[PDB]
Order: sequence, then structure tokens, then C-alpha cells
Amino acid sequence: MTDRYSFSLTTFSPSGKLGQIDYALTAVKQGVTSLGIKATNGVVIATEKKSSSPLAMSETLSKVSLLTPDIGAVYSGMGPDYRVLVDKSRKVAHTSYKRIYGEYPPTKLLVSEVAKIMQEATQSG
Amino acid sequence: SDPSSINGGIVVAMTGKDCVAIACDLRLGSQSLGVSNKFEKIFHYGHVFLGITGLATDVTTLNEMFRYKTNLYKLKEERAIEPETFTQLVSSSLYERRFGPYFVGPVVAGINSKSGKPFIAGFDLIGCIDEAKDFIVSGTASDQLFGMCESLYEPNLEPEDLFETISQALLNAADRDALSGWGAVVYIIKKDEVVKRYLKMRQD
Amino acid sequence: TSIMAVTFKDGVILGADSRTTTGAYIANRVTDKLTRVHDKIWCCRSGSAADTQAIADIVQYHLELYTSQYGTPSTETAASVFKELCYENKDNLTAGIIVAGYDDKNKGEVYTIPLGGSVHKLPYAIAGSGSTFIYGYCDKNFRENMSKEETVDFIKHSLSQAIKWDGSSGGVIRMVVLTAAGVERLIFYPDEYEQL
Amino acid sequence: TSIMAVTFKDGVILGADSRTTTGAYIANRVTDKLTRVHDKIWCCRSGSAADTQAIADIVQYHLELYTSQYGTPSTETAASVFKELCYENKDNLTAGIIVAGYDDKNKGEVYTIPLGGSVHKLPYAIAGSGSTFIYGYCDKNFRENMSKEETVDFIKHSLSQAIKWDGSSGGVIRMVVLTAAGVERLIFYPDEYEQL
Amino acid sequence: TTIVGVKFNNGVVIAADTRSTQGPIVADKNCAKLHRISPKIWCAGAGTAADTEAVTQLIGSNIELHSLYTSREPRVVSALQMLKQHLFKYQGHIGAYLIVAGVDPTGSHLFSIHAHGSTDVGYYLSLGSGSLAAMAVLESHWKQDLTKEEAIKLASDAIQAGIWNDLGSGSNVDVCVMEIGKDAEYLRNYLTPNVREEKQKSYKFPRGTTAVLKESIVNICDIQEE
Amino acid sequence: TQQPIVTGTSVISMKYDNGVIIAADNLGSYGSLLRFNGVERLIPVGDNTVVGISGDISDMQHIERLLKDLVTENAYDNPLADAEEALEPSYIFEYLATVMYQRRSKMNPLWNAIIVAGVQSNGDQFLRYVNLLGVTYSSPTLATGFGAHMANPLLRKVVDRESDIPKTTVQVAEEAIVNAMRVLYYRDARSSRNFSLAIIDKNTGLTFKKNLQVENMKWDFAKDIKGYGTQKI
Amino acid sequence: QFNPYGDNGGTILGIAGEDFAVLAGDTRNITDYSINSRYEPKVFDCGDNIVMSANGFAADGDALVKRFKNSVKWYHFDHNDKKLSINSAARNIQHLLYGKRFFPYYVHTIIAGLDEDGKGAVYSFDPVGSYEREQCRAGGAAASLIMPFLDNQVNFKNQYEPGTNGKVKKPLKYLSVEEVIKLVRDSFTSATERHIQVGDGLEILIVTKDGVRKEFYELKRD
Amino acid sequence: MDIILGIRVQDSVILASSKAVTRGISVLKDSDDKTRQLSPHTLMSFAGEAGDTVQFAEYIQANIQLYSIREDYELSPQAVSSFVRQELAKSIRSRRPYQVNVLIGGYDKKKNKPELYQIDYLGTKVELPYGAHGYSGFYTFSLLDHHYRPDMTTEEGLDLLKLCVQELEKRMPMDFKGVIVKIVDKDGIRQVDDF
Amino acid sequence: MDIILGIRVQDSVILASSKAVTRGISVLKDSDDKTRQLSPHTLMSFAGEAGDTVQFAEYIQANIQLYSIREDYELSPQAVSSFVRQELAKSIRSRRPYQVNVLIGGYDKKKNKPELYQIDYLGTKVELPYGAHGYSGFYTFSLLDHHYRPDMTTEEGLDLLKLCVQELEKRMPMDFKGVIVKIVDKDGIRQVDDF
Amino acid sequence: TTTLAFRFQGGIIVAVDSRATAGNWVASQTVKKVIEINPFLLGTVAGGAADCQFWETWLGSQCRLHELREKERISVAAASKILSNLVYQYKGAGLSMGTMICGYTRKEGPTIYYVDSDGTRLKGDIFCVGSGQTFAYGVLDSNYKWDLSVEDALYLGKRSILAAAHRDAYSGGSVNLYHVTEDGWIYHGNHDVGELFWKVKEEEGSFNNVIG
Ligand SMILES: [Mg+2]
Ligand SMILES: [Mg+2]
Ligand SMILES: [Mg+2]
Ligand SMILES: [Mg+2]
Ligand SMILES: [Mg+2]
Repeated sequence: MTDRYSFSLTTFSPSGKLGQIDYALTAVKQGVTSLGIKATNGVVIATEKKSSSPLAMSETLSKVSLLTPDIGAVYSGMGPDYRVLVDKSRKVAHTSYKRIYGEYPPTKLLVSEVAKIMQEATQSG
Repeated sequence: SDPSSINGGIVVAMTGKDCVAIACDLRLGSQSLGVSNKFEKIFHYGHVFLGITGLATDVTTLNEMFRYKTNLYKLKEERAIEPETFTQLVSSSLYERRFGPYFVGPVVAGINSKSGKPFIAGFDLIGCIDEAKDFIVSGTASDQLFGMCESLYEPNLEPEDLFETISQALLNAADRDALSGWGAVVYIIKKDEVVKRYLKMRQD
Repeated sequence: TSIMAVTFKDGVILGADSRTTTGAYIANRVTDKLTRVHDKIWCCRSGSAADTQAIADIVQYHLELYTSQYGTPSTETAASVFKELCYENKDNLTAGIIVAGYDDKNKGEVYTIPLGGSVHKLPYAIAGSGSTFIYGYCDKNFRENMSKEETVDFIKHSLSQAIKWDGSSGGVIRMVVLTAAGVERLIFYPDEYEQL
Repeated sequence: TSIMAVTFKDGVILGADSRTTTGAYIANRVTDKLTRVHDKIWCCRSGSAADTQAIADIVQYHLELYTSQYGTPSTETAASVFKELCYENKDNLTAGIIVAGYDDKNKGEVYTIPLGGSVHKLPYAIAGSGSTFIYGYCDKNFRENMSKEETVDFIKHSLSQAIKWDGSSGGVIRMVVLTAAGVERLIFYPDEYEQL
Repeated sequence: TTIVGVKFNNGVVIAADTRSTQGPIVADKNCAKLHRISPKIWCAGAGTAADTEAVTQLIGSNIELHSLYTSREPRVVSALQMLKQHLFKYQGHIGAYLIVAGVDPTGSHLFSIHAHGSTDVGYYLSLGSGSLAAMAVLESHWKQDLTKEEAIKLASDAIQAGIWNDLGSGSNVDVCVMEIGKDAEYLRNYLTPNVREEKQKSYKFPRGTTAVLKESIVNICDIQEE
Repeated sequence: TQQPIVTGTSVISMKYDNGVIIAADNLGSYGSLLRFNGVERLIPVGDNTVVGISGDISDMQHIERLLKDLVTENAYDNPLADAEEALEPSYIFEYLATVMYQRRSKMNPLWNAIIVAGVQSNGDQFLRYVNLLGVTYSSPTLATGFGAHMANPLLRKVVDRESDIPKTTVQVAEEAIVNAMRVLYYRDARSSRNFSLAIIDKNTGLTFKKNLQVENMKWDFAKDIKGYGTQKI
Repeated sequence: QFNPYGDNGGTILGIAGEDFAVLAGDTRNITDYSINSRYEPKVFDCGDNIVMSANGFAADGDALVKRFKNSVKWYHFDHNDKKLSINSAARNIQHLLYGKRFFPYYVHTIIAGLDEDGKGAVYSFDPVGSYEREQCRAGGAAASLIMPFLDNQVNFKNQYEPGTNGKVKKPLKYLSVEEVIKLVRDSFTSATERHIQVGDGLEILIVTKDGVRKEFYELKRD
Repeated sequence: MDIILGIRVQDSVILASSKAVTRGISVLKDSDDKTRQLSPHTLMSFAGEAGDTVQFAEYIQANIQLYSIREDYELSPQAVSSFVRQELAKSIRSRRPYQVNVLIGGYDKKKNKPELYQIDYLGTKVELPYGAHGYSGFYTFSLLDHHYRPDMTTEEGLDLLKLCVQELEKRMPMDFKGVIVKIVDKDGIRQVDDF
Repeated sequence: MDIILGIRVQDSVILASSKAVTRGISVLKDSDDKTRQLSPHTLMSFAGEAGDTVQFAEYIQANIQLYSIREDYELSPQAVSSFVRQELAKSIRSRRPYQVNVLIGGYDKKKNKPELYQIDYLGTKVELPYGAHGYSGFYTFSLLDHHYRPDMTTEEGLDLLKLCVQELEKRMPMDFKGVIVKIVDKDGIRQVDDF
Repeated sequence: TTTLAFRFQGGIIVAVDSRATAGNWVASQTVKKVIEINPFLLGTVAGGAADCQFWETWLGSQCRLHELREKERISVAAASKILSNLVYQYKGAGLSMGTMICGYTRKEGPTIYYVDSDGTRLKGDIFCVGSGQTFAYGVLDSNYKWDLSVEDALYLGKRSILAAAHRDAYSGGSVNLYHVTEDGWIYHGNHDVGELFWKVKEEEGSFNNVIG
């Protein structure tokens, strides 16, 4: 066994494109529309609950997720990838911030931590 | 033998009306031997002030560590750290060495830049926070300081009155402790100005 | 602590006092020392409360996972898992556990696991600080294939004496009955057993 | 060691095992732990053999000199002399003695003197390493004003159990009966008491 | 320290004194010993103060993540299991002695946890140096089917017994009430029976009393423009 | 220097308006073994004093004999031995206190904690404590061993200071003592249900109550308690 | 092993005035974390206008006070009812203490009164008998909390006269009996707040040429 | 080893270090140089447990020499002292700590100032006008307190140093076999061969 | 105290004894005479625990002086040494033994011979041509073994003694502040004031 | 503690500090470490304060009984030996004493005897005892001469205590001076170290390291 894929699966093509990132963006494009609007006294995020079947309970599938008491997230693209990112985003808000400073991270820094996780999947083996 | 009383020294912090004050002696020793009369125990990171008593190598090490951490904090947050946040950082940092601790008695002091609220805090060597309204004491003459502060202190003192109170609390405590003294420094801290005063005291 | 497990005709009964002491202070006078690792496999705990709780919780996990894969475990199997933990970690454990269970094939079975980590299958077993004072009584009064009422009286009278002489033991006498009929809890108060 | 003294209707009976150990080696398997300090005042010895022998010899001297001057001493008097030695020299003694005697006025009396040097008058007393295992049995089975045959059976069954569980106790069960009729020695062998 | 927990009709109440000490010296005269593991799961700590604080924050953090993961309100048995397995691992070196209380979808709960990892269930519990004083009061006045008002009275009276009779306990009484189908109400300084009397004298010094060698302005501001 | 062998646990006591109450259980423990169940640890001296003793029982018996010997000695060449020159609680205490301190000073202590409860000639309540170190103190409530930790808090709720003594009746005081004995039975692992209680009143004199038992105990709630956390059955 | 010593807590304070002297001490008596008594007198009138307190291990404290009172009595018998002067009492106490040099009275002793010129006097002793006349001395548990405060407020240490800036000290003006009692009360109020063994009550004995007077004050009971 | 002194004067730093090396009962050497040149204008004297002293000094020397080559630049005495302190501060919580006390005497070519740093085995750094380790300060500091001036010449510093050594030779029980004296200034490091 | 030597030559006994008195950290005195004259032709040097040394030496001195008066006669060195040995042999099994080692150098006027006796604190007496106590022998005996002759003059003995002291000053860690040398011969006891 | 005493042309100077500590806690700043045995003899206290106080006070009683019996002033040699013989009897029991018995008689002149609880008795010209002895020795050794004036000798003793007071953490408070002559000792006042330090710093130019 062992993870014998210790090399990058995303690489620069001759034209300077990172194929797997472009293709990931293509998958996002196919995804259901979600949006965000910032007001003076608040922010709103919204999306369509595209129900795969009418027998399915769309309330159980939460596209909009609480990350911290003052931070929320919504997505477009592959749902399972989002779900695990939300779990990692929640945990990293505690391990790399709340357990150090005794308070929740500011929006920009939590975003930065999420961005780091996504960057690593773009370069790691 | 006891690490917290090899080098000696004290720190005291008090709150006043729209101000805080933090003060320390200047002695560093090797038990009975006086080694330095310029060993300052109060440091600052932006507008947040940190006094550290105890084992001098750790006092130095922790200052360097909190400078390190507050500098990275500022670069990422794009703003200077606040006293309440820094207090939690000091607590976290000490407790991560739970079974091999720094032998120190830290004291945080400062004013919150947004709310303007005076703030002080103290810790044991292992990170337990003591957030008192009135005053925080630390060092080899902590008992003496507790006695001085408990009687001399009254709330809502003006900056120039508070100076007298904290100065007399420190001086008279240090004169009853063999391992403290050899000079003293007092910081008077207001929201956007800080005055640092060296006190004249007996040199033994 | 005074604990015992006794096999009889219809199955097995576990018995225990309820006193837990920190030195001479009774930290808990209503302790439940009879603990469940499976539907019809229970155990009596003596020694370090932290250790016996930690062990019992692990065993319960093992038997739960066993059941998911291979169906109901035997009482022997449960005792073996207890033993494996107690024996392999003997340097860091102060645990004296009596394992008691009811199969339909094997009926009532009792296994005692003393400090060392050894296993001993017995008709009945006594353990804990208070057991010392009732070795004589229990040996003279125990019979095989007793009825339910006789076995309850035997346990009640035994632990009554253990409690009377051992300062470490006391409170209520708890009991758990394991038979084909099911699981029955019993409790007996000081005013009942002291006058025996 | 397993020793006991039991009062009954006609007087008192002293009972003891015969094992004396140096570690796990049985130095003497036929020891006589029932020793005479006066005609009808005897004692059971436990703890340091050197100490209890030295004490008993001194008591016997004191009661002999008492008798020469003031006539027959009471069982209480004998216990008081034992106590005085054991209490005043508690730092240098490891002695647990049960004193038992028969007066005509007071009849059968039993006094126990544990390590400390305190005195306790009791209907019956048990002592020695093996006594721990029969506190439950003896408490449940003892009755006041038993007959001679009942008291012999009570002592025999009690020490039988003590011997069974205590490795420090063993050998023969010796007994001494103290009544108005006189002084009667009894002995019971392993083949007799083990099968009880 | 004196901490107590008392079960009642529709919930549970915990209480604590407010004195923290360094040997014989009182460090903080109004310490907060009632900690929050989750909104409706609170606990009081005794023993090593840093360990009680640290272990509740850690379990409270993992409880929050667990609550988000499972989309369910946290349970007291989860906090209990996570605390005891953590404390047991460290074999008593983490000197945390806790009384854990709370409400959840299962109901109302009250547990105690010792530093070595053992746990106990009860209707009334006490921990700390004043636990014997408090337990005396609880054993004298506790009954089944207490009301909310009776449990607060009993709990605070048990803390008072510690405050007055135990030297390790003092100052004020904190209380937290966790009732089923309700928000937990944290009653900071519920009782204040130890206010210091006015001093005989004011010790405010005349300005210029202290001798000074040097003065200077400290630069707290950043590096400036221009 | 020794170690205690056969020991007696808490002695508790308090003052009330006309006198003093003292109590102590009838147990003589042998370590964790509850060896002797018929030990009287309250010893009356005359008709105006009761000495309660905890700790080593062999030393208690020695002290018991000293007090018996003290009464004999006081009667020698004393026509007023049963009147003006009878033994007072204060005389008895000071004697014991002297002995206890002398013994500790020879590094051979009587391993005890003693409470002398009584009423003086002028009707004043006497209640004072002395132990193996020779340390002495007085208070409206006094207790030894576990009593100090559990009984005192309860008794101090009745008589919190000197001014509460005239307000406290014998019925209230006895009730508090009896409750404290129950609490100690719940919580002291070296206690017994059987105890003795003595009341020394300036009007009705010495009332010595033997063979009392702890009653009205709460145990029923134990049936509901199951496992140590997660267990439901 | 048997330990013949114990700690009964408590804190005492002796202050010598110009023509008076006070010896104060809290009334709390403790072992470990338990209170033995909320009112157990610690400062004693020993006759001849001398007051005494032997703080620390209460059994040795009581033994020493008893033996000193006895010494005063026998001083009267042997020397024609002569008044024992405070300096003579001090030397006598040294010999009592040093008499047990190799098994000491585990106490910090203080006596107070008037000297032969009528001025206020306080003497302080270590456990083995080294002694000294002093103006100001706190003893016991909270001694470290009280003495620095007294250095500042009685002797005006580190205090200078405004305007001069460290060049002229604050003058050592004489304190009245009312002024001393204020400092005593505030010392014990402060000690009660920050020390667990101090509390319940404060008993002050004031010695003047007219005799010995007592004053009692409540302290916090937590 | 035993006695190591240091004194910062107007324009230089003077380090005096004993020559004796004792092994229990015998003095094995009376000409031991307890110092290492870290860089052209930075000298470090040392005293402590055997083996550890030289092992540490040479380890520091190698590291400063490595930095000098890499950057083609000499670190300031302050920078070197901070590096040394960190190594000792790292060392004290190790499996087996370096039992070494050091004095770092250097001349800062940027600031044109002499600098003396005292660092003990715990990592306790102090900048001083004059310093010592062990019992050396107990005998000498009272003389240095009295006579020292910040504007002293190198020749005056050596005279004050002789007075300190004389007091040591009088009142110390141990024979430390005299001292080797070295001077650190703008021109570099040189040894006073007659003392 | 530290070092005490002795050498018996042709017609005299020479005792060398150190001058240092060190109490812990400080050398309190550098001119201490660790010897007492027991009689006109008998000298005893001593070294051991503080207090005991002088207390013992003076006690012996008083006893020999008492005997001299009573009998109007000087005891032989052999007789004095036997008396001293018995006192130390008595002392070793006492409640608190004298911790004192001595050398007894005397001139027997009857036999016209010098005599050197070495006695330790246990009461171990030996008559020797040359002797020492403590660590002094470890450094010096190899030189004495080599150079010593029974027919040496007093001047030759002093030269050999200087060589011994020089070796001590080189290889001993402790500074014993030189030695006081005394000569015992037919004319009595005299001190060599320059050494 | 820091105590010194030295012989010179004009007799003996005795100088002591005034600090008493119990661990790090400063118990007193006003302790008398010179025992006035009698009008002609002085003794310093170091080690055990009680042991020095008690037994030197006692020594004074013996010296008084001597001169009553012998009708003559006791010698410093005899006085010192009464004390040393006494403490030697107690050797092992745990007495703690380091003292200089100082006096000036006709037959002896100015004499100083260091006496020790180990039984040590040493005559000498200069002695320093205490935790700050090494600091005082340095100032003494470098500045001492036999032909010092009484004024300069008094200052040297004062300055040497100050040197120790400054550096030694367990020395300080104030300096007590005495001058011993043949006709008796003369007290030369109590000198607060706090005030003395700044005075000496300015006037002497010493302690440049310290900011004043
Ligand atoms: Mg374990
Ligand atoms: Mg029981
Ligand atoms: Mg208090
Ligand atoms: Mg250093
Ligand atoms: Mg100093």
C-alpha cells in the first residue's frame, strides 16, 4: 500500500496554464448559482437549493454553513468538497486561533486559512 | 535552588481613571550577589505593556518570544494587538509548557485603543489568568506588595496621583525584600501618551 | 469496597456495597459498582475507580464491536478482554474485577480477575477490602444450584457482615440478577440489612 | 496465628491453632499458644513469641506472688497486670493477648488486649492473623450461654475456617476448658476439622 | 475553593465561591470559578486553577466542533466522556477536579470528575477544600423534588458554609441555573456578604512625595510618515 | 513517640442558654476494621463535668483512670468534697491540659483530642479543647477530627457567636447535635450509628444518654442512581 | 513520626508611642484550613503595666506567657514587691526562651509597655531569645503585609516633602494614640483581605501611665 | 575552571582569566588559556564544568566564523552575545545542559565603542562596565565599584585589574596560578604577555 | 588545617607547618603557628578540625608541663608520644572524638638522639625519619625517599624541605601561604624566621 | 550580615551593618550587631543572633566576676578564651557564632580575637565576618595602614560596610561605628546606608555604575 503518489498532479503546461485548476474552475461554472451582497449594516449570502429528487429532504442538505458565530459560508461547485472544507474551516478557526487568542478569528484571516488549505491541494502530492 | 527566587525582583500594576500604571525594580542578582542595577522587567509591544518577574533567562526569553508573536500578529491582522487579546496569548504560551514551564510571574497592563478601557492582568508560571480591577503584583516581594497595595490603593485615581501610590507601594515593598531594589521604574500609561519615570531609592 | 458474584440455578447474581472513600471521608455513599459491559454480561469493580471505569468502558466498546460482527459474546470472551487489559497493563493498574454473565448455553458463569491479571473461573467470587471478613462465612454457607431467593439472602447476609466490619464498605447493598427472564436490579437499605 | 476465647454457660473455653512461622517456613507445627498464668486463668498468645512468652512469665510471677499474700486473683486482676505491661511498654512490644479465666463469683470472663495496650471485656474474642477471615462467621454464629458441646463446635468450626484461609495458621486445634469442674485440655487433628 | 451542584425539578444548579489563593495569600477576591463548556453545559473547577480552566476550554472547543459536525446540541455525557478520557490519559498530573452540570435533549444532568479520571453521578455534589462544610449543609437540608428557588437557596447556603468555615474559600457566591427548555442564567455575584468596611484613613499621597531621577515620553505609536 | 492503634473518631459539642451538650459515637476502630462497637468515649467527672475523648483508646483508658484517681484524691481531707471544694470543669481541664503538654514536651504524647464540657459553680458554661500537642482553645461550638470539618459548620449556624448562646434552647441545641451525628455517619468512614450524648445543665444537672442511634436517614434516592456517567440500565 | 510543633496562625502588632504603647492581635485561632475559634485572646496583661503576646504555635505561646506571668509573681516575692521594669522583663524573657535553645518555643514574642522614663516601649524576640527594643513591630502570619505599610506610614520611609524632589525627607512627627489605633485597624483590615489566616476580630491593648485599657473591633469572618 | 574577570574601559575591553587547570588532587596545568576568538574584534572567555567549557566555546567559534564567511561581514558584539545567550538558554532545558559561564568582550566597529557582556549557563545576559563569574565578583566588585570610571585608559584598567588579582591571591584559598590578560580594541585582539 | 611536615636528620628534628587558616570562602589568616612546645626539647605540630586542634594541643601542653614541675624532670620524646597516643586512642571511642593529627619532634637528652613521631587522630603512632599528615605525603614522600639520608646535616635537611615545599606549591590546588619551620635539637627549640 | 574590626595606631575600629533577614524577608533594618560586653570590651554578632547576644552578655558577667575577684581588668586574651572554651563545650549541639572580641589593655595593647562556634580562636589585625565579608575585605586590604588616623580609620570601616551593604543582598540598613581606646570604647553613631551611599557617591566619585 502506502500513498505512492508523492508527486504533484497539478503541473504547469507549456502555455503556463495550471490545467487541474482551470478544470476545477470549469466544475465550479457548472455548479448552481450562489451570490453575496454587502450592506452598510450587514452582509447577505444566498443560493438555490437544487433538490436532486423530490423525495429527498432538502432541509438536511445545508449549502449555507456557519463557520464561526460571526462568519458564514456558501459555495458553487462540488458539494462534497465543500462539506469537508467547512469541517476543516471550523476546526482551523479553533486550533490556529481561538485556542491561542481566546476569541474567534476575523473574517479575512479565516478566509486566509481556508485559502491555504485549497492552495495545498493544488501543489501537494 | 528555587528558580523563581534566584534572580529576584518585582512588578506591580494598577488601574486609575482613564489610565493604567505598571512599575518594576531594576535588580538582577545571583542569590546574595547583586549583579545588575539596570535589568528592566517591563517591556511593551505597541501600546500593550508586559512586566515579567522570575528567572531572568526566561524573562529575556519570553520578551523575545512575545515580540516575535506580536510582530507576526500585526503583519497578518494589520493592526496592533490589544491587552485583552495579548493576555490570552500569554496564557496560551505559558500553558503549552505545562510540564516544563518558564519560571516567571508575568503582568499585562494597557488601555484598549477602541474602547479606551484601562486593563491589567496577572499570571502564574503555568498560565492561569488573574484579571483584577484594582491591582496586580508579582515577584519575590509579592506579599509585601499585596500589603502595600491593599492599604494604599483607592479606585479612580488621576494619573499624577496614581503615580505616587504605585511608586510608594513598590519602594516600601522592595525595601523589605533582600532580593529586590537597586532602582525602580514606573510607567504611567494614558490612551495616547506614556510617561516613564525612574525613581530614586536606597541602593541596598 | 465489598463485592461478590454468585452463580445459582437460574443464572448468576452480582452484589456490591455503595461506599467510595477518599481516606476516611466518604466521597460517595451511593456508588454503583455494578456496571454493564453487555446486555447480560456485567462486572463488579474494586480498586482504583479511575482504572476500573476506564477498563470497563473499553471492554464495553470491545464487546459492542464484537457483537456488530460476530453476534453475542460469551461470558468467557468478556473475561478474556478484561484479563488482556489488566494483565498487559499490570504495572499501571490497580483493578480487581469480578466478571459475571448469563448465556443460554453456558448459563450463569463467574470469573474473578485479581490485581495480577490472572483469570479464575469460580462458582462464586468475593473481592474488595471487605471480602476478607467473610471468607469464613461464605465458604461455610455457599451451596451450588441455590434458588433466586436463597442466593439473594446469601449475598445480603454476606455483604451485611462485610459492611459491618469494613470501614471502607457501607451504604446500600446493590444487586443485579442475570437470568433468561432478563435483567433485574435490586437495592437493600441499612435499616433492612443491619438488623440481620 | 488464629486464637479465640469464648464464654459459655458453665464458664469459658480458649481455642488456638499450633502453627508458628518464620516467614513462609513453619518453625513449629505443634506450638502450644494456650498458656497458664494461674490455676483457672489462662491466655491466648499472638504476635511476637519472645514478647508474649516474656509477658506471660512475668504475669504468672505476679499472680503467684499475689496469691501468696491476698489469695486467688480475679480474671479482671490478671487482665489488668497484662494491660499494665503491654501499655507501659507499648513502644517495645508486639503482643496481642486474650485473657480468659473462671471465678465462681464472676464465672467465665474474657478480656482482649490488642497491640495498643487497651483492655476490652467481651462475651467472646478473636485475634491473630487468621481472625480477620472469621469476623463474619463468628458474629453470625455466636450465642450467649451456649453449652460446652456447642462452644467446642463453635470454636472448632471458626478456627477451621481461619486455618483454611490463613497461611500463617495451621496444624492442630488446641483448646482449654475452664469450669468449676476443673481444667480440661482438648486437641483436634487436621483429618477431623478440615472435612467440616 | 467551595463548589456545589444541586439537581432540582426541571433542571440543575451549580454554585461556587469567588476566592482564589496562593498558599495563604488571597490572589483574587472575586474570581470566576463557573466556566462554560457550552451554552447550556456549565462546570465549576477546583484544584490546579490553570488545569481546570485549560481542560474546560479544550473540551468546550471540541464539544463546539462536535455540535457543528453532528448538527445537534451538545450533551453532558459527551463533555463527561471527553474530560475523563483526557484526565485519565495524564494519570492525575492535570490537577483538575470538576463538577459538570447541564441540560440537553436527553434531560438535566449532574456529574463530578476527579483528576485521575474517575466520575460520579449524584443529585447533590460538592468539591474543593470547603466541600466538607458544604456537604454537611447539603446532607442536612437536601430532599427529593426541590423547586428552582429551593435549589438556589440550598446551593448558595452550601457555598456559604464553605465561605465562613473553610479558610480556602471566601468572598462572594456565584450561581448558574440550567433549566430544561430554557436559556441557562449565569448569576455572577449572586450573593455579596463580604464587602470590606470603609478604612479609618485615606492614604492618598500629596503630589511630589515620591523622589524621581528621570522622566521621558515612551513611543507606543508606530513609525511616522514624513 | 508512638502511633495510635485502636482509635475513636469525632467528639462534638456546643453551648446553649443554660449549659453545654457533648456527644461521641461508641466505636473503637482498628485502622479500617470497625473492631469494637461498645466503647464509651464520654466520661463523666462528678455531676458537673463530662470529658469527651477522641484518638487512641489505650491512652483514653489511661486518662479515664487519671480522672477517677483525681476524684479520689480531691476527697482526701476535704469535708467540702461534695460542696464548695468539689471538682470544677475548669480544674479538670487545666489538669489534663498540663498533662497533655508535659507529655508532648517529653516527646511521648497521649495521642488524643479532648473536649471538657461542664458547668461551673456560678452557673457559667465551660467548654474547652485540648489535644496531643497541648494546644488549647474555647468556642461556642467545639469538635474533634471530622467533626471539626462537618459538625462545626452546622452547629455554628445555630450559635454563630457569643450573643447567640442565651437565644439557644436545649431542645434546639440537642436537635443540632443529633443532626450533626447523622451527617458524620453518612460521611465519616470510621464512624458508627450508635452513640452517646450528655447534657450538663445548670438547673437540671447532668443528663447522660446511652445507646442512642442515628435515625431519619435518607437513602431512597440511591435506587435512581445508575452507573458512573453513560449507563442507563 | 510525631511532630511536636504546629501552626496556629494569627498576627500581632506592637507600636511604641511617645508616652504610650499598643499591642494588638487578631482573635482568630486556626489549624491548616479550619477555624478553631473566632475569639481566642492572644495578647495578655501580665501585671506591672506590661502586655505580652507569644504568636505562632499556641501551646508554646501559652506556656511562655504562663511562665512569664509566674516570673512577675516571684519577682515581687523575692524583691520586696518591686515593680518589674519593661527592660528587666525583656531580659528575663530572653532567658526563658534561650533556656529551651535546643527545643525552642516555636513563637515570635512581643511585649509592650512604658520604660522607666515614662516613654513608650516595645520589645521583639525571636524563638530562641535574641531581642531588641523597637518602635514598630508586626509579628506572625501577615507580618510581611503589615511592616512595609508601617515603614511608610509611621516612619515616613520613601516619603519626601513636595517641591524639594527627594532632597528633604518628611519630618518624623509624633503620632497620638488615636492616630496609631487608626493605622493598627487599617493594617489588620488590609491583612484580613489578603491573608486567609487573619480575620474574625481585632483586640488591642493600650498601655499608658494610667494603666492597661482594652479595645475590640470586628474583622471579616470569611 | 575558576576565575574569569572583565572590564570595559574608554576604548577597549580587558579580559583576565586564570591559568590553572585542576583535577581533584593535582594541578595538571598552569598555563591554560580559557578564551577563544569568535571574530577579529570579539573575544569570549569561559569557565564551568570540564569538557563542556571548551566544547561550547569552539562550537560558538565555528558558528560565528561560518557567519563571517557566508555574509563577508563581522557580526556586532551585541549580535554575537544574543546568539550565545540563545544557545545557553536552549541548553538549560536540554537532556544534559552545558555547564558554562562566559564573558564576551568585543569592540563594535560601527559604533566605535567597547562592549562587555556577561552570560551565565542559564542564559542570563547582562551588559556591564565590569563583570565576573563564580566567586570572583565577591572579592573584586568592591574594588571595581570604588575605583572604576567609564573614561579610564587601558593602562589604568590594567592597574585596577592588578589590584583585583592581588586581592584574589590574598583572600582566595585556591591557587589559580595567575591570569592571562587580553585586550580587545579597534585594532583587534592582543595578549598582555607580562602580568 | 592543611599541611604539616617533619624530618629527622643527624642531630635535630625539623617541623614545617603551613601558615594559612581558611574558613570556607576566605583566608582569615596567613601567619598561623600550628605548633606548641610541650617541653624545652619536645615540639608538637598539629593539623585537623577547627577548634579541636588547638584545644587538644594546649591540653597536652598543660599535662606535660604539669609532669615537668611535679617530678622536676623532662619526659623523653618517646614517653610524651606514648602519652599523646593514649589520649587520641581514648578519644576515638568517645562521644565526640578529637579530629587531630600530630607530629611530635623531640631531642632525647639521655640518648643524645633526635626523634620524630607521627600520630593520627585514631591513635596510630609511628616513629619515622620523615613524616607527614593528610595529602602532604603524597607530593613529598617520593622526594624524601630519593634524597633522604640518616646522616644529613640541619642545613641539608632544610634544603630537602624547601624542595618538598616547592613541589607542594606547584601541584597542590590550595594556597597554604607558605610554612613556618622550627628546629628541635640538644640546645632546644628555635624558629627559622626566613623561609 | 557584614561585620569588621581592625587594629591600628589609634586602637581598634569596629564597624557593622544593621540588616536582619529570614530568607528573602527583611525582618529588621535596625539590628545591633555590636554587643557592649562592658565599657572596655566589644563583641560583634554574626551567625546566630541569640547565640551571640546571650553568650557575650554572659561573657560580660564573667569579666565582671573576674575583676571583682582579681581586682584587675581582665585581659582580652582571657575574655576571649572564656567565650571560646564555653562554645567548645557546646560543639556539635548547633550553636552558630562568628564574633570578634575587641579590647585595649595596658599589657596587650589593642587586641582582636576572632571566636567561632567551631571552637576556633584567632588573634589578628584585621577580621571580616558575615555574608558580605568578601566585599569589606577588598576595601580594607587595599586601603589599610597601621598609621591611619582615628578619623580616616573610622571612615575606612564605614566605607567597607557600605561596599558590602551595596553588593551583598543580606547586608545593609545602617552602619554602626565604634572606636576602642585604652580608656574604653567610644560610639561613633548610626549611619543610614541609603543616605550614606548618595553622600559617598557624590563626595568620593565612586559607584559610577549606579545612576544618581
Ligand atoms: Mg492509574
Ligand atoms: Mg461500615
Ligand atoms: Mg482572611
Ligand atoms: Mg550572568
Ligand atoms: Mg544589599
